[PDB]
Amino acid sequence: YDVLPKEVLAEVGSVKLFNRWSYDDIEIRDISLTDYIQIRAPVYIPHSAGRYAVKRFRKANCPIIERLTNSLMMHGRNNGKKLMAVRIVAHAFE
Amino acid sequence: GTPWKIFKNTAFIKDMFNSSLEIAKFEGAAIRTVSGIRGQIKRALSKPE
Amino acid sequence: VDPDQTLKACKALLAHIKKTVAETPIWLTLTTKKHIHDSHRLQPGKIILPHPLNTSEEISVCLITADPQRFYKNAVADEFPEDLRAKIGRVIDISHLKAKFKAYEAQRKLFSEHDVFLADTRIINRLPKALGKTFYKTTTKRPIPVVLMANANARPIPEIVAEIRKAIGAALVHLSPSTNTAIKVGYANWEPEKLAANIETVIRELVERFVPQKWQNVRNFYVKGPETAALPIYQ
Amino acid sequence: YTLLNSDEHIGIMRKMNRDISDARPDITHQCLLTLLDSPINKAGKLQIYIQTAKGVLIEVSPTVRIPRTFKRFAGLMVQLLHRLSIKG
Amino acid sequence: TNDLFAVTAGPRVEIFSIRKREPLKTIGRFDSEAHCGEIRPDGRVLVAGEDTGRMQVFDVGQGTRAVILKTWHIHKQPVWVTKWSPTELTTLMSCSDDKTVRLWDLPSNDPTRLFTGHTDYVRCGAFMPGSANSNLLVSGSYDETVRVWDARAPGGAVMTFKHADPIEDVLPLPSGTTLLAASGNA
Amino acid sequence: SVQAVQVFGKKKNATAVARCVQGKGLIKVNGKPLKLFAPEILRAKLYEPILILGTDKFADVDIRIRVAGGGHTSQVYAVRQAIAKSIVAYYAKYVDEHSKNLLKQELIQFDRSLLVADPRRCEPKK
Amino acid sequence: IKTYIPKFEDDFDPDKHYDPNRERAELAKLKAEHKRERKGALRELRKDAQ
Amino acid sequence: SLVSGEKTNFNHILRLLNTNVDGKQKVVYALTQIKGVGRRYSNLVCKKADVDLKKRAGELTSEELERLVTIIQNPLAYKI
RNA sequence: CGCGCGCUACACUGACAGAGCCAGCGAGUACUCCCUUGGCCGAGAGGCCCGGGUAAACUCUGUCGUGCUGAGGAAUCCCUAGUAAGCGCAAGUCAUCAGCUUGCG
Repeated sequence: YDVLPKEVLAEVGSVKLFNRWSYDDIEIRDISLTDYIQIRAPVYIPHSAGRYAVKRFRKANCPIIERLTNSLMMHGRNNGKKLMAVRIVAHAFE
Repeated sequence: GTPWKIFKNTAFIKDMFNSSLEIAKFEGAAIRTVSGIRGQIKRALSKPE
Repeated sequence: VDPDQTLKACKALLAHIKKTVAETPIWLTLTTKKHIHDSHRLQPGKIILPHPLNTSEEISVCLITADPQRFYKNAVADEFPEDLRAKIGRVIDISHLKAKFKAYEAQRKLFSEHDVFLADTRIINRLPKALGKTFYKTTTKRPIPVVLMANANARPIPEIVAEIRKAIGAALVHLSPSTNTAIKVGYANWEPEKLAANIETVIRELVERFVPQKWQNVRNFYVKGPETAALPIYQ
Repeated sequence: YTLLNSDEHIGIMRKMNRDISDARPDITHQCLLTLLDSPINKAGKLQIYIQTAKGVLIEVSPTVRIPRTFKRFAGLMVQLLHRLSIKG
Repeated sequence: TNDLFAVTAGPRVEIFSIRKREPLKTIGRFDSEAHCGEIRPDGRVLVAGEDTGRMQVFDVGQGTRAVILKTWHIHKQPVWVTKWSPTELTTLMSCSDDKTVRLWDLPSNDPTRLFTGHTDYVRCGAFMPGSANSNLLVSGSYDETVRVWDARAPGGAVMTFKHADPIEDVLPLPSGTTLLAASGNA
Repeated sequence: SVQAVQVFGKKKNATAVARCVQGKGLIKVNGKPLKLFAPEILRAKLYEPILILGTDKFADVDIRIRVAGGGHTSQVYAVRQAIAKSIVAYYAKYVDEHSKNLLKQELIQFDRSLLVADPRRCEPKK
Repeated sequence: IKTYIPKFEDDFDPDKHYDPNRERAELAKLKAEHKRERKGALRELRKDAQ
Repeated sequence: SLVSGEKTNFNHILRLLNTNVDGKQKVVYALTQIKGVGRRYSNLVCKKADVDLKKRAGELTSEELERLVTIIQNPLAYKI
């Protein structure tokens, strides 16, 4: 530990979304969507500042939960609250 | 009159007119300070009549 | 200066006022003969009255500290539940004050909420710009000094509680750079003998503590109602 | 201001030659009557829409008692068409 | 290892602490009463049946959390006991008051299985602990009957026992063979 | 004499001075510790570089960071960039070049924005 | 179902305001006519100034 | 088979001074349901009558209900 | 009277109370929102004193629970990456613009 709380120190082994949920055995059901659902590339929380809309099919490489947050922030009142978006997704997964 | 609020250039002037009617008669007018600064009455203000 | 003249003038002024219903603050205007210059004399203070200026039935003070608000909230949650936890509604540090209250509407809501205000002498010099002009300049609801002075560098807590007990019922003393000022003394619904004792000690402490060049610089004291005429007591 | 029926504007429409039997509000009137008195409406299992040929959708909720008389119905329909909603 | 135990009393439950023995949080979202508030073997989710027939299941944290996860309103008549399954973390049983006990799955919005056979109020229930008895329920009614059902055959009671008293309480033993039916004076 | 490496981190208008000295292992940001400085949901984006490189790499360094400018997300990205660039430059300057290459390899395999700040220029489809 | 009666005016037209109290209705109409006449005077005086 | 259910009959519509309808919501929200009373006002009412805010409406005794009636009747003879 | 452009209001995206934590452009001996009841010192003109009319946001923690306490038709117009949209702070630059305009984050 340099400065890390107890939960992250416990789950220092590999990379887990919101420091609780695994990526190890996540089976996808359709061979059609195994190319376009990105769960090979792990992430810690969905808020990743990327330019995933420069050309075609870069949303085919941004992760799936980032897409879930970025589609949750879709109305005329929650257009910028991405921290609200990731809080909502964390709550829903719990 | 007398200046009311003074920005860098534009300035609002209070105790000179009684109504927007009189100002809209004297729109585009050649106002002048005591110091020698020329100026122009441009547009009536609204909220203080 | 004589309390007989003072009592007859105050009785006649109470009669002039009379001829819920009253609720008018009677005060006295001090006038001096020379300009006042020293900022340490411009520093506002308080005068303890033998009849406290407050009713103290539902009035809720707001206390303003400087050193950690957590420590002062700890002290108010620890010490005294009889009158002090009944009357202290909020303690706010000056940092939290400048943080949470810069807005016109917010400080107007706070002014509407609380009943009377106390602050420390190390904060009064920052207060008038901090609190709004609608909070400070207009009406007498303005903070009264307390001495919270020797991890907060604070005087010990029981003396602090005694200090608050005094300063809730004390009367404010604000000075102007000009040669005129006015200090509240009471209401019109009170008894004029109590008014006489109050104005007597107010005169004594004002001349002997605050007005520089004690009785050389002194001049006229006019007892006055809010909108009526002024009655003379020269000095 | 009145609905366009074949009751009074028959001469105008016959003059200008546009489909005298198509401006028929009485059909919508009697159909709204039938469906608002049918017992499934009282049961509440009903929901009625109107598509008027200018393209306007009119949602009608079961909780309304439409006026029986065609004149009141016409005045009501005009007020609805010009103010987008009708309060109870 | 946890520090929570719950007491239901009236229209509110009160989750207590074990170490401090102080009521940690009083939950009063209920409509009419609260008959059995049981927290999961995980230790995070409390279920309680009300007197209006509904049963509420809600998440409770180590502090002040009362977040309603699900509700069911199928009984329409008081629910006297709900219990979790000790093995499966998402399956629960519920003895209502009318004639029914029923097994619920938590994600679904309908009972997994329905069990009848009693004739009066049924008011005590339990799962059968042990390895071999994976899916066996026991319930005691007020019709002087303790019935034990298999959850594989949704018919009648696999075994029944008829006392002469109103049967108030039942516990299995952790050994899985013997059972205690508390009924009347004995 | 004493080993020290200063490095800069950038975001929209959030800049991050990170000075790394041989130390017991602590990491401070504006004096306050790292587990404290963030809004309580971006702390994982702060712990991402330490969690990639393991704690044994940060066992010997002491990182003190100052930040100013920009909003919350911007400051958080500036601090994680300063952390990553600090440990990579310290391993470049005071331990073996092979270890520097392995660290930079793991960080780039995760995300390039840990090292080279890519600003958002204006160039829409001309 | 508790049916309700649609509140609507019989002789409808969009050009006439509808309000029960003649006092507040007259006050609003006078304010609007005063505003329109003042705007017309301001426009005419502005054109004269130009 | 005898346990005193002397408290279970509280999901009934209570009667009060102006409204004859006041269900079981809470003490302060029931007094908010009472016409002419605000929320902070009802909080002041409950704190004056020393009735615990945890307690529901219909969990009260008749003397407590009656002194609540007296202190909503006169707000001045009690301090305010 | 009509037409658009902006501005405001219209509740789950709630209210209340606490705790914590973030910007950038901005410095002409220059800037003040009134008008008055009284009173002081003013032969007179006034000045005094007292009354009346460095962010928003966000995050975390609790108290309470949808309650005139309802987000906009036909049509028509625009928009493709730091773009739409939300948010506030500053300035007022010889034309235009305070019912607002332009900057800046």
